[PDB]
Amino acid sequence: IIRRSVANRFLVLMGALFLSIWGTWTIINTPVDALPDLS
Amino acid sequence: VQLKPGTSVAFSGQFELLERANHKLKLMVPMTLMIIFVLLYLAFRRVGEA
Repeated sequence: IIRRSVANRFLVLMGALFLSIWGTWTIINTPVDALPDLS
Repeated sequence: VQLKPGTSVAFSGQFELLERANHKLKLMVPMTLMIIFVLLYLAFRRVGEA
């Protein structure tokens, strides 16, 4: 069910690179805090 | 130029927004170009053609 997925390894690599870059970006730009509003 | 107690200085103008705009596109234009590569060799399945 994933044989068609391994036959295009290059697309998977490009998608993984895009995802890694997007994740690094959102992590660099995500707001961080501690004990958020809970009252 | 000395400063008097109770005085502040700041800068502004069009230039400011530019410092962002270029940066922003300088961050995205590459990725867009990559979106071309991945989508280009789908008809050829080889990098040389793209």
